[PDB]
Amino acid sequence: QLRRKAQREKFARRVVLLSQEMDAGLQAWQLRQQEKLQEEEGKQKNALKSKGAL
Amino acid sequence: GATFVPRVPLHVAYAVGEDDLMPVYHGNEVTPTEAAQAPEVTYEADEGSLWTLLL
Amino acid sequence: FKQDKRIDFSGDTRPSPCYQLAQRTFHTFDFYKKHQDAMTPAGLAFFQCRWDDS
Amino acid sequence: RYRRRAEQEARKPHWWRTYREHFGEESGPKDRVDIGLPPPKVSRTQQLLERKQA
Repeated sequence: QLRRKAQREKFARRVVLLSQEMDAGLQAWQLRQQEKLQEEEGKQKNALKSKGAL
Repeated sequence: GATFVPRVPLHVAYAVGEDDLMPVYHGNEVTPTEAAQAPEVTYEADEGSLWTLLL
Repeated sequence: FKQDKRIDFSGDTRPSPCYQLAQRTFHTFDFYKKHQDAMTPAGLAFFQCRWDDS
Repeated sequence: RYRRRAEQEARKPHWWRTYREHFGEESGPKDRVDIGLPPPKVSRTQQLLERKQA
């Protein structure tokens, strides 16, 4: 019983670890994308006005 | 980021002597000796004009 | 640069003898941001210079 | 003739790894922010005729 309680606990610990790291991975990617889409508009914010006109 | 097309002719010149004029062309090499004095400038506009020049 | 109405800017004004180097610190970018609407870039002439006795 | 046609080909944007790609074409395509003094207005037929005559 004792050693089985020990190793079942090891298994659980690791399921939690993996699941958590996967969610953290996906969060990180989404974050990175939103930041990118935001840099695209930062480009518009910084740009100088074109005085060329027809 | 930006490109301006140089519409107006700009003549910058340093006087190296009484008779001697050193031209500043875009890209030319000039010595600090000739730049020890203030330059003279030539470009043409009538008077309604308002200008700002920078070095 | 061409300007439309006569412009006076006190932030840009420098002391008359003005020998100090930190007093002259510049970004064409910020300068042109300040005066942008009234200022249109016109002529360009540049020269290349290296160390000499003087 | 071969030389000419060759360079003509070397300038087009091929779909495989090319010299231009790895060697830093200074960003390649750039969408210019043009702050100009507006392009001088001219009628072309006048120019063409005066030039033909000259």
